[PDB]
Amino acid sequence: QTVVTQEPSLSVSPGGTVTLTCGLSSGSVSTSNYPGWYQQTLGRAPRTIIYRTSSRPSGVPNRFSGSISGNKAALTITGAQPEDEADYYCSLYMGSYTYVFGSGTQLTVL
Amino acid sequence: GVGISTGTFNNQTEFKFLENGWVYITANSSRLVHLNMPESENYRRVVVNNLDKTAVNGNMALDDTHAEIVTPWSLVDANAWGVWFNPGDWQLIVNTMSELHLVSFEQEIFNVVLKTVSESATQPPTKVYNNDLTASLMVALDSNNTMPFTPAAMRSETLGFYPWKPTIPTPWRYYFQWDRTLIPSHTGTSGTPTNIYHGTDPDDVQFYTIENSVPVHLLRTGDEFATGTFFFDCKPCRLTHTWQTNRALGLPPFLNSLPQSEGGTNFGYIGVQQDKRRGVTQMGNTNYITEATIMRPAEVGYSAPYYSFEASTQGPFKTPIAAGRGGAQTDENQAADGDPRYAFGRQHGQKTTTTGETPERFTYIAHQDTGRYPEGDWIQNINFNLPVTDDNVLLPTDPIGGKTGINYTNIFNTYGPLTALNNVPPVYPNGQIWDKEFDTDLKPRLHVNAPFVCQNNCPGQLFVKVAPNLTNQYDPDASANMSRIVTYSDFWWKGKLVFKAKLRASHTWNPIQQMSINVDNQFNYVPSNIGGMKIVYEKSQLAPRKLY
Amino acid sequence: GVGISTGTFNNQTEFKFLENGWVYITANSSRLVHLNMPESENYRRVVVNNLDKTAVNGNMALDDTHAEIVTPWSLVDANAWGVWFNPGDWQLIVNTMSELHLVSFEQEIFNVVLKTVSESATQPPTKVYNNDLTASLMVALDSNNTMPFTPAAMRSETLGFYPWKPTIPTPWRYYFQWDRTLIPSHTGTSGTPTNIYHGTDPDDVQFYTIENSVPVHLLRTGDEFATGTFFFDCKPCRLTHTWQTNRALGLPPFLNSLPQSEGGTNFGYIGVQQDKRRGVTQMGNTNYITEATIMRPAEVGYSAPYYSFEASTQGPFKTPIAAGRGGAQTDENQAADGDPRYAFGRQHGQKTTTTGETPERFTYIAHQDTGRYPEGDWIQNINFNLPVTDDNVLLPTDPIGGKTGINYTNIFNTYGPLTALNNVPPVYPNGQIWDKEFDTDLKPRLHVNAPFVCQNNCPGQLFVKVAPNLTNQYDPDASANMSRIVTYSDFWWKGKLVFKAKLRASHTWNPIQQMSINVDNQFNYVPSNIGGMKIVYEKSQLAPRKLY
Amino acid sequence: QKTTTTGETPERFTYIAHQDTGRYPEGDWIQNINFNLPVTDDNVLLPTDP
Amino acid sequence: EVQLVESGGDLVKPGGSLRLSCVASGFTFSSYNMGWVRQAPGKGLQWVAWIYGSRSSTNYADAVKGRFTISRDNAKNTLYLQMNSLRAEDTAVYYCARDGGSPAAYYGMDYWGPGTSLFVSS
Repeated sequence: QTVVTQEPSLSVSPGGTVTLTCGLSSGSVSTSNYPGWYQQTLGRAPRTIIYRTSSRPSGVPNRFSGSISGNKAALTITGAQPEDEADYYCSLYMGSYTYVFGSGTQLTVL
Repeated sequence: GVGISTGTFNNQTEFKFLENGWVYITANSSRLVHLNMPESENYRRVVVNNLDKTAVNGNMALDDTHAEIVTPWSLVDANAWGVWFNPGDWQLIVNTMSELHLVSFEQEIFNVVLKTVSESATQPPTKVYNNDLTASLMVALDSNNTMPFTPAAMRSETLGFYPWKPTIPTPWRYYFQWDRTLIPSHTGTSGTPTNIYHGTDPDDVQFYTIENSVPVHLLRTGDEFATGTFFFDCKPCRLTHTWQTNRALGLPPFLNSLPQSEGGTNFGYIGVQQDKRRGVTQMGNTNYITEATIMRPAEVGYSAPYYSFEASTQGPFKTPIAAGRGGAQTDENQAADGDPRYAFGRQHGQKTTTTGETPERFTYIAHQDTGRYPEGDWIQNINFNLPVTDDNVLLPTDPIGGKTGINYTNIFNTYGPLTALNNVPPVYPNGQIWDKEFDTDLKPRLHVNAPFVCQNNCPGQLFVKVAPNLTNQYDPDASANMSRIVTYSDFWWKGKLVFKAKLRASHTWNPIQQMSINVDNQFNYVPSNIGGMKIVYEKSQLAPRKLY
Repeated sequence: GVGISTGTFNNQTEFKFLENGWVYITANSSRLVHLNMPESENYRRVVVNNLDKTAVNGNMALDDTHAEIVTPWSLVDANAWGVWFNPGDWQLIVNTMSELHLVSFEQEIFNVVLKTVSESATQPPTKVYNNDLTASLMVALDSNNTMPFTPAAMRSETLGFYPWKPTIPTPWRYYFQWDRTLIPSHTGTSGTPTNIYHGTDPDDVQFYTIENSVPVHLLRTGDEFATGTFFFDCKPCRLTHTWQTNRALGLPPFLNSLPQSEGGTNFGYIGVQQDKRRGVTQMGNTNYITEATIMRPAEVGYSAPYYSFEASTQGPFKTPIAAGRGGAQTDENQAADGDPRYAFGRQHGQKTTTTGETPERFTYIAHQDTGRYPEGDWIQNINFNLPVTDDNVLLPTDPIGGKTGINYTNIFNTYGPLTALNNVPPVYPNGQIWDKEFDTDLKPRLHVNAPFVCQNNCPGQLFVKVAPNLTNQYDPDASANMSRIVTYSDFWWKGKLVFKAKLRASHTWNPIQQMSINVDNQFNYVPSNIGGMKIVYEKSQLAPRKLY
Repeated sequence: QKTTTTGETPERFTYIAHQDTGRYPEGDWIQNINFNLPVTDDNVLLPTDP
Repeated sequence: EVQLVESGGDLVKPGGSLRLSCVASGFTFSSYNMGWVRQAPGKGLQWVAWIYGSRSSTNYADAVKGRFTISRDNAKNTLYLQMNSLRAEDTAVYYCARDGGSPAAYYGMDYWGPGTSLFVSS
């Protein structure tokens, strides 16, 4: 069974740079997986931050950048703001029409 | 009747020389054809599916998924060079002739024999063969070309190349429409790439049957069938190759200094600075006039994405190319895209005494120099500041898409209004002779599988079958398979292929390349001590001709 | 005279059946055309400029900058399928016919009526309409094709599709030369991209006027105008589609093992290792013979950069493609590049009782399978080591130029000498019938907007105008606008379009696709309880034909 | 070339045709099949993209 | 513009059935692939079902195969998720997901709805 692994928790100081990583226990993540990054706040529905590994939906601040680093997907937040503290979830397209979701990373802005 | 022959065996090639250097080449080909009664008397719609093979990431090029109608009929196909010419005839043609025309085709079936097999109940196998004088052979000539065109040479399934070796027809089948999707992957892709067969589009269904489309003749032992002469309207086929690349078109530069002593190290020099020379170039922002930048009338050959696979309604297929790779003549290991590879069995040139399912294979290297050497290609900035720097030049070693094994030449297309190219050369003995033209509104400028293309039409496919020989217990209401008396046929097929050819002329002081027997290839043309024969491939466009 | 009619209303389609399966289809079309006197009696050189829209980064595709000569004349255009055929006639044509020829065209204007409007000074509006028996209608037939060709079907501005609904002509205008530069950008580009309109090149100026170029006829109430019969020289138009992709060309592989039980899970198997098979391939460095690598006569369709915009002297324009997207039939949502989208008003198929400026729209999916499925394409190394690894394969998901939304297929071109494609199918009712050929030295192989192209010429454009009806206070020296009596015209236009068509034949055991009325589309062909009519689009190439 | 000139330097000129069949590649671009406007960075390949 | 609203979430005993309805607005519903994701109380997001193509092809996660059915009605612009044989492990907030790529799918959830809570308890 496909398992997506990402850091359970991460921290970043205000105005700093943080990177959340999303990998596969077996295999590597590529642009063919169409990595997507979604942000969720307490008591609110998920918000799409990145799609197709690089595309942020209109209204998403430019401080969020998606890329493929090594064999994993990377979401970099530069100049992290207090409102960026949330649960970030990674979605991998596992071929055919199957989608898998990562465990999620709780990013807290100090 | 029963004891009267209905035809004569003829396998002679006649060269009747005309006035003005023209010759009629009439090749006669006679074969003994053995046919078994079909495994099934019905038409089957069979889906061949190999999703297991392509489920391995990176194996999408091995896709074999398709759908075919398997028919109870067999196809008699003589559309191969080896069916008509032996190595001596081909040598004469390729050495003494400069161009070849396809004039006419005839075929006929005679001396039909039908035999039934009676197998005894004795524990050790034992059987007898009896003449069934009232049995019939069903012969259908699709002179109207109603049935799908399925040339057998592409599958190495034409008639045998040896007059004295009995041959067989190929069971006939055609493609039925299907829908298929296959997302490409590679070793290292994670997940299961989309790989499904979607079925059939009802608007594209076309179920053909020989019975409903073609008249059928029932030939008994005393009957014969003749198709009648068909006349082609194809273009001439050149038996000469062109050697001139864009670098060898037009007037060479004048050498103001010539070597004073013979030797490989002594070179003539233009004697004028490249930026001080006179001439015409298409580069309007540079004063350099060199052999690579000077204007030429047009472009010889073209570049296309090689080993590119395009996906369509029915799956992925390789993108064809008209010309072979450049440098395959300086290095035979460079033969790849555009250099056709022929694989064949013992009927069609392989050593007849070999054992195993491994076919004999050869890659054909054409003498024409219309190919490309992508390792020597490059792109550079419009500014054209020399010597060019890193960021202003895209080289064949520069990764494209982040892949170090893919460069721009792999996705590079230079076909345009200035492209000039040649038709594919004949491939002996395994190459196809003529091919039907596509029924599209806009038609391709050439075919890569046969030197002759049928503008309007070319002779109808010949289909043969053993008429059902029922037992006394036939019941059409039964869902079980029809019970037939085991029957088979042996009939003599005779064909006449007429070409018109032009005798070559000596245009230069030096002699030209000719095909000759020598110590190395001496035994490729004679049988072994046990009768083992083979037919090795021969090149056709040996002599050169000037392109410009 | 005043009280004598000069023509007859005829809107009947006649099918006169000939010998050998041919039929003459003469479509008669009669309309009542209402024309108002032009807003201005002068020619205007108007520059339309929308730099505000394209100043938004990423909106360069919405460029509308151009220059047009607006003329006081109106264009009478009947170059649309709906002007000539109703759904029943189209059903008969597309179901019973296999090919269509464009034979001839005639048009005429009769029963000219000119009325002046007198508006009273009473505070509540009130007006009367009086016959101006001496007023004239100016009619110009550009039989020499001197004026620019401006077909109205591309703007949905031909005559109405309903015989009983009066229609109008479209005000005529043509393009005047201009220079424009627009550097593309995207959401996130910093700065102001270069966006200027440079004016007009004096060497390209071409100011046309109907008066100086065409004879003009003045038609009073008792006059009529007939253009005379024009005869076309176009190519035949196929009413059949091709389904065969490169994967379905030629002889299928022989299946050594066939299924023993019917069912979707039971497949036939070739029974031979892919590297031990016999056949011909263009890959000279591999022994694999599969459905994707085996040689085919040519290529069906081609790949081109889709949604690519090329900039030229006058700005950016989308690169056209001959064929639609593959997979738009398996998934209607895949219709995009090459699948024409038609937007039209209430005159040309939209529900006549609808309110608002929103047009009725539909994307046309052709039945022909010449399209491409770029998601299933890939490139790989010449070495062809299987399974292919990451660096040796460029997939449609690999970024090109560093952009994750752009892949090689977006910039991929596979057009070549082996490409075979079909002409665009007729689009009913909103599609154009015939189009003038370009006056370039090298001409395109087809047009994407009309199935018939005018090799030499096709009938001159018909222009109508209301002759100036001056008052008693006219002063040509005054710089103010000409003062005219408010005048308008109503005249009957009758046209005859003659086609030659061939009756289709049944080639296969199975039936084919036919257009039929059913419960779902039953009310698309009849008026509503208040008279609301509509004309939904119909597909033309319903029946299949074999490509090879 | 001026017949009285001295030296091996030739007279040169670039010919500009009046026909407007050429292309202005700096104004070309490619973009995604989706065609969502205004187009974003990853959905457009511009002439300035390496 | 693009809005998705889920409804039908309610407390249900184990082994029951429930149909979640998702109403979409601001876009052409039939032109986009839709799906259902779910997040268990205190757990991460988990993909449940996907519906794609003009033919309404459906794919399901292994945890809901045979038990869940994803369908769509383009006339009502609605997406239906019918769950049968509901288990305690199905208790979670179910989110409507819309893919923003019609002719070229993003293969990721472009838009999300507020979600509907489903509680399975005896």
